[PDB]
Amino acid sequence: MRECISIHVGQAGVQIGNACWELYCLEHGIQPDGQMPSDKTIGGGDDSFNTFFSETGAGKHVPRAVFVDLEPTVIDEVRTGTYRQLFHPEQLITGKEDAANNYARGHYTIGKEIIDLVLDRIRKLADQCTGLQGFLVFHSFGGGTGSGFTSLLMERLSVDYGKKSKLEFSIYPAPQVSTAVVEPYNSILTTHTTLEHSDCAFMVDNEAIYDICRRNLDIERPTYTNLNRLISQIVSSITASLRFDGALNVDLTEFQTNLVPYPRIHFPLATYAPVISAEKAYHEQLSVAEITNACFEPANQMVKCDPRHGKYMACCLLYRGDVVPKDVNAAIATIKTKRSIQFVDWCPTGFKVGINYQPPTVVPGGDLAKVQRAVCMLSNTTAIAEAWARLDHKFDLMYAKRAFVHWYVGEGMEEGEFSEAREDMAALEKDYEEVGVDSV
Amino acid sequence: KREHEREVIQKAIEENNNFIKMAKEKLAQKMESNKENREAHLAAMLERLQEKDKHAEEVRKNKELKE
Amino acid sequence: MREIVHIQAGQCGNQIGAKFWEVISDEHGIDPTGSYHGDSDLQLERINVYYNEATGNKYVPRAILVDLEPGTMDSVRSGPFGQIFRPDNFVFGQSGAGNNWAKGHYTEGAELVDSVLDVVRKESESCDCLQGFQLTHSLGGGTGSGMGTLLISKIREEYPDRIMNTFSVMPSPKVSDTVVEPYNATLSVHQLVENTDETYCIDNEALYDICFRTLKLTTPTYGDLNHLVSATMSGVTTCLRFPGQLNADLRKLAVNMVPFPRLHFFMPGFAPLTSRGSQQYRALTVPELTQQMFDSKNMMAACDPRHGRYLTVAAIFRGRMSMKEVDEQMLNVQNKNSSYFVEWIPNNVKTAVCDIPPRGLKMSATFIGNSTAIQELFKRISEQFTAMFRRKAFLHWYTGEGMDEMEFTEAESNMNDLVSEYQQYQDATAD
Ligand SMILES: *[C@H]1[C@@H](C)[C@H]2[C@@H]([C@H](O)[C@H]3[C@H]4[C@H]([C@H](OC(C)=O)[C@H](OC(C)=O)[C@@]32C)[C@]2(C)[C@H](C[C@@H]3O[C@@H]3[C@@H]2OC(C)=O)C(=O)[C@@H]4O)[C@]2(C)[C@@]1(O)OC(=O)[C@@]2(C)O
Ligand SMILES: Nc1nc2c(ncn2[C@@H]2O[C@H](COP(=O)(O)OP(=O)(O)OP(=O)(O)O)[C@@H](O)[C@H]2O)c(=O)[nH]1
Ligand SMILES: Nc1nc2c(ncn2[C@@H]2O[C@H](COP(=O)(O)OP(=O)(O)OP(=O)(O)O)[C@@H](O)[C@H]2O)c(=O)[nH]1
Ligand SMILES: [Ca+2]
Ligand SMILES: [Mg+2]
Ligand SMILES: [Mg+2]
Repeated sequence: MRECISIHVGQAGVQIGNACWELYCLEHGIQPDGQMPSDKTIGGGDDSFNTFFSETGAGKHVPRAVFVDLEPTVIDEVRTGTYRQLFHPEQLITGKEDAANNYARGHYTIGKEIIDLVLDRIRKLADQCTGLQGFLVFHSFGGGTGSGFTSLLMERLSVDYGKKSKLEFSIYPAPQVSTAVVEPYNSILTTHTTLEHSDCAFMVDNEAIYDICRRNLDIERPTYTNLNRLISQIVSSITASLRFDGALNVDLTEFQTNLVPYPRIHFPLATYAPVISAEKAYHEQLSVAEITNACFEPANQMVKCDPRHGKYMACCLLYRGDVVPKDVNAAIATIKTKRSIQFVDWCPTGFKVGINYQPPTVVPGGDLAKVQRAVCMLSNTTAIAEAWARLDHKFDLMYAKRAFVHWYVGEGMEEGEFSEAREDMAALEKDYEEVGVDSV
Repeated sequence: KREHEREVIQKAIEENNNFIKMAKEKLAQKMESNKENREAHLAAMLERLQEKDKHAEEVRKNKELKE
Repeated sequence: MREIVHIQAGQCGNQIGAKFWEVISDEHGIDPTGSYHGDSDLQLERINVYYNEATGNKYVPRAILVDLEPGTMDSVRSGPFGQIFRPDNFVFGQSGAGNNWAKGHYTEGAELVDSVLDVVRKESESCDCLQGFQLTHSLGGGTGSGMGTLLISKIREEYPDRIMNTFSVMPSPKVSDTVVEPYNATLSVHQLVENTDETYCIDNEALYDICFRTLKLTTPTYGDLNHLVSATMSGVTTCLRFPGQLNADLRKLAVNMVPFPRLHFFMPGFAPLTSRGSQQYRALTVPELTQQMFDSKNMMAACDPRHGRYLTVAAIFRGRMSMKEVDEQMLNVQNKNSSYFVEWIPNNVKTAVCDIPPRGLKMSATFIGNSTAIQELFKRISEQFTAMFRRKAFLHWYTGEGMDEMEFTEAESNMNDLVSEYQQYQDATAD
């Protein structure tokens, strides 16, 4: 048991979902038709991969997942694509009219028409769990559905499932691939609304991923496909602790204990390595020391910010592949003596380490070199508040003129909701400032 | 001690229930307030158009009473 | 899919309307009979946005053809692709409005409008999920202007939550010497500012200036003006008609382009615009292409963007080209022309690239700007309006239909407010 249900919301959530589940299948040896020859227990089981996959009597391994979008064309590609046999038709849910990059339409006008159906389908999955751990919710900040519907769903999930854990993978907007001027509005609105209902949220800065694809993989103009394959590797690293077993494989929930010192301070910074092309990986072994060192290069971060000018409240290292504790300990020792790693005075300075022996996997036709060992660092740093600061400033510029606000008001929202949301974000920035101040 | 133990878990239950309750009520309130607002905005739009219809009748009436 | 219902009213509306359908039918591989004879699946992917499917795998434009002049009915039907339109979607009066806005809006056009609504309703009821409407018309005449704006109000009443988009041809003395056109235009703008979500300002002044100066045509026919319009209309609807990320529907476009409800009048633009002599795109580079589309000479509205600021911009590049180069050049333009983009709307310029180029060009760029400089258009009309209204010239044409001169005053005032509002946000600063 300890099942995990994934919910993929809007285009970004769905398309990232595609990449994640394809990768999971390849990591576990699950075919596109759902068959898994190595699984000798037919129709069920309590293996580690069962946290993410249920099983049918016919031997099909089915993602514990729901895909939701307010228009049909993205999910329609799942329905007709390579892994269409993987999902039951009822797991893939679509409306006919999207939120038009408007939080109001995602949370209210359009979202309300489909929310009950979505919850019913999620309930169907939950009732098949013997020990449900919680939910993972994938969505953009900037889209109308990703922002508006997600926050509606999170509110309703808190009612129907209480304090059952809810984690987010949230796509933070970047101008290189953004599709709406109002994405700062949608971002602040959903962040405010979801804050009390989320236990932990992994922000993914599209610009950070964009830069990584350009610099480390020599991709001239990254597409969502490029971005999502990288993002999936990082999500896989984080969930691998749940999907594989091993003596040194520390569960994500245990990292969470360290990562969340106060309820609102639940936004870890993810850093991943190695991201390297096949051309450059050839005849190049990246050691434990090398990939570990790369975790403190801000260019490898999932969110653009500078931890060297902030304070740490936690540092977690999630290794996978050919890695043993001896080498990790040596690597960390070196880093302790050379890097800019200052902790707040109220938390221990020790790094928490987990190791999963299953090696990193890559999708065919991908950009990433297949490597023998990889690492994802999860740190709690005051620096991540930079991301809030940038968004909040963009919000302030437009809202001072009430630009585009009539679109939200026309859908029933009030200016009070905007100022309330913005005030919460101001308080959040203040929170990250306060935790960094020394104790009396 | 047993009494304290009972009071701790009871408090845990009550806080969880209060969180669920308040989340339920706040959402119900928001959806209702939102529906009222949208309905009012659409209603005000249609009323403006109805006034145009009224004005057009008056224009056509004005034409008749000049010939 | 997400259906759009097209309406075309009056001579101008039907002329540019027919050209629009000719151009996009070719792009989608639709022939004048309605049969698909193309090769690319991209052509059929979003065909239902503009086309209904019929028996024998025929594709029929979701188009409604309106005019008080019965003659234009035959003009369309006799033209190329004239046979593709649904017979029952032709709605006709018995005589033109004679450039009388009042006739089109309050009397004779008001007598015909229910017949048009019946056709709208029939088309709309067969939609999986109607997203909105698209009207082509002139503001200078009587039917397209008067009856067209009546239609908008009546449609809005029955479809208040759908998007209303117009392609509005603005009058110019350089093309038409009809003296009442400033009245009809002002009365129309009075309606459009209140009842449309987005309006493309197709300025005959600009169309003439482009043909005369740039393309060096001594005598421009309406056919030559309409080539610019049709090319523009193809460009600004590309994101609606082919698979893509940016502004893929009418509402998303409006949400990206309209920061304030009244300020929804766009300056369209197109590149390349070059004579057959010299360049016909012989190494017009992405940099050159990009600089041209941001120049005054390439705007379909006779306004200088450097006399104002952009609130929002949409740029659509078409053809095979480097997306990296497009990205770099769009950044470059914004960097070097920073003053001309409002600082209090971050990232207000959005860019799309469509692999499918228009007919006869290897690459092109289409421009949609919400510029405060559009006030130059309204000021031009306002000046011409005043010259007439101070003398109450030809005013008996309109009062004769039952109008009051107070409505002229209010229309003039509302358009003047629009100008000062565009000026307000032009002068605004972040600090
Ligand atoms: C008027 C005449 C000016 C029109 C002609 C063609 O249909 C037009 C072609 C168009 C020409 O543009 C040039 C050469 O400057 C021109 O259209 C204009 C000037 O507005 C032509 C000859 C072409 C050649 C275009 C292909 C390519 O994109 C280049 C150019 O368009 C532009 C904007 O540069 C074409 O394929 C057009 O066929 C006529 C017949 C004209 O004689 O009367 C019309 O109705 C016309 C516009 O269709
Ligand atoms: N990394 C990544 N980001 C994406 C992807 N698709 C969209 N985005 C980002 O998500 C934001 C837009 O939100 P979407 O998910 O496309 O919109 P939506 O959730 O479908 O909401 P609506 O379309 O308005 O109903 C932009 O910032 C995009 O850059 C994707 O596949 N991968
Ligand atoms: N660009 C362009 N403008 C046109 C065309 N036809 C007419 N116009 C302009 O439209 C204005 C007159 O409006 P029309 O469309 O001709 O008149 P109408 O809509 O049919 O209304 P009535 O004739 O009065 O019943 C003038 O300013 C013309 O310059 C055209 O084919 N192309
Ligand atoms: Ca099993
Ligand atoms: Mg979407
Ligand atoms: Mg006419």
